[PDB]
Amino acid sequence: GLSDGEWQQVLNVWGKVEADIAGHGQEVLIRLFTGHPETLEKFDKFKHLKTEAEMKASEDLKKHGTVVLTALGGILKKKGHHEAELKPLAQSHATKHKIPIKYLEFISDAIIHVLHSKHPGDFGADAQGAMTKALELFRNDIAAKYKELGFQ
Ligand code: HEM
Repeated sequence: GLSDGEWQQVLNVWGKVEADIAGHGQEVLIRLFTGHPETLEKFDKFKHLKTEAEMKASEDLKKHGTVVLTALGGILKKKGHHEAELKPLAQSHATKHKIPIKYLEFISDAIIHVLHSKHPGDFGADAQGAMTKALELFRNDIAAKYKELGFQ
């Protein structure tokens, strides 16, 4: 649950992402894969990437970063009223991709890391607080759907 002022902060931060969605999406995925290499194994189309240089050179990885962040942005713009948008993603991630909730924690922290890395000094303490709460709400509503499905 976020206040109006917190949502305003989230959507202000998101304007930074929308100015370069592919570059942000690329770096989020690279941070996830390099920090948590077990996550790479869930992607049949990226498991061939052995080095970060290959990850950086991959145009398909940048494309997928755009898909991921476009979906997240659509959810965030709903300010918590995201049941219709979140349900298919919870279902596909539990039943088809088999993504444990832990990996959604990993990517949430990776988003925070990338924002500080690309906007040092321009991602303030209030903005970090509000973005963190928004990603927690996203993860928590996914977790509720995971429990319904019995997925661990
Ligand atoms: C911010 C969180 C995330 C968002 C919004 C997101 C969004 C999406 C979207 C929109 C798709 C394509 C449609 C679909 O299959 O439902 C996708 C595919 C996928 N997601 Fe996620 N995702 C997230 C986190 C993750 C994480 C943490 C993992 C794994 C560590 C992951 C693994 C996958 C895989 C395996 C695919 C299929 C890729 C394919 O072969 O083309 N997702 N995701």
